[PDB]
Parts: sequence; C-alpha cells; structure tokens
Amino acid sequence: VSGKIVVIGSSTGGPRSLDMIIPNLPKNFPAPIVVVQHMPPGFTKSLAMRLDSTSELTVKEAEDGEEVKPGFVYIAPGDFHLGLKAQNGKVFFFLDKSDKINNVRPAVDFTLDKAAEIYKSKTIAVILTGMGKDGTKGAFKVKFYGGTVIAEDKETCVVFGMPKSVIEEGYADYVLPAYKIPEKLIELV
Repeated sequence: VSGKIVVIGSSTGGPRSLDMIIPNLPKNFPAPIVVVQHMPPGFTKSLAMRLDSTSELTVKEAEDGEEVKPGFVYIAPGDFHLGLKAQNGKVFFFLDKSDKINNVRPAVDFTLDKAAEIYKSKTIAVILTGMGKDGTKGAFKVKFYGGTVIAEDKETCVVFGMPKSVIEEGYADYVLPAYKIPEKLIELV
C-alpha cells in the first residue's frame, strides 16, 4: 500500500466544522479521506450530498468491498462499523457489525484501529467537535504506529469533548481551528 490516509472523527457540530475543511481541499488531494460522523441511521447520506455539493473532491458514502481511493471523501454509513483491509497492495472497506463502541456505531475508534494497522506512520487522524471520547483510543493506535494526530481547537467546536479527550492524553500533534485544518493537511501529505 502506498500514500497516506486521513481518518476524521466527528459528532456534535460535525457537519459545521467539516464545511470549513472538506470544501477547502483540492480535487487532486493525494490521500483518500474517511469520515466517521456520529448520526442516527439514515442520515449519513445527507452529509455526503451536503459536502459533495460544495467540494471539488468527490464525496460519497463508503460501500462494502469498495476500494479506498485518493480524490474521494467517504462518509461511514449507519448501522455498521467501517473497517479497512489491505489486499494485494490495495485497500478496501468492509462493513462490520460487532458491538457498539460507546452506544455508537460506527465509532471512529474502529476505523482508526484498522487504518493505523495498515498505513502505520502514514496515518493521519483528525478528531473534530463532539461529545464523548470516541477518537481517543483510535488516536492512541495512530500514535503507537508513528502516525500523526490533529485535534480541533475549542474555537470552532460546538462541543469541545472529543478533541479535548484526545489532547488530555497527549495524543494531539496539532490543535487547530477547523479552518486551519485543510491547510495543515495539504502540507502534511
């Protein structure tokens, strides 16, 4: 497997912060982006359309068995944890139906666990606004493999819970307001 990957975790106010990130990335962004946004079943598709309409990158819902490619932003669908698997030098998504991690599924911790193991030091985690601690254990894995972690600054958060939890463990390499995140991503890849 070549290149890097960006895995974003978000909850409360997630869409608002993503609006300051995704639309500001070039069509030729070299790393595939995966977004795990906490939301009741049946709403993740609305998010895909919302972001696809304002972005140069192609935003869609992640599909089972689909190949993870650059130039795309994949939104995790409801009812399943979004996994990643490496096969013959390529990376594919898989819908896992194991227990809820928190009272949440998909949980960004599951996606990051899989992504980190595959991409290792080339893994980039972004933990945005939201309640709870989802993204913290996932950030641990990312750092354990030499990856990089970005936590959203309180300034642009609706709820400074998820990013704060990541920061308090010492897992954040960068603490940035949503609008500065796209710029940081562009220089890291």
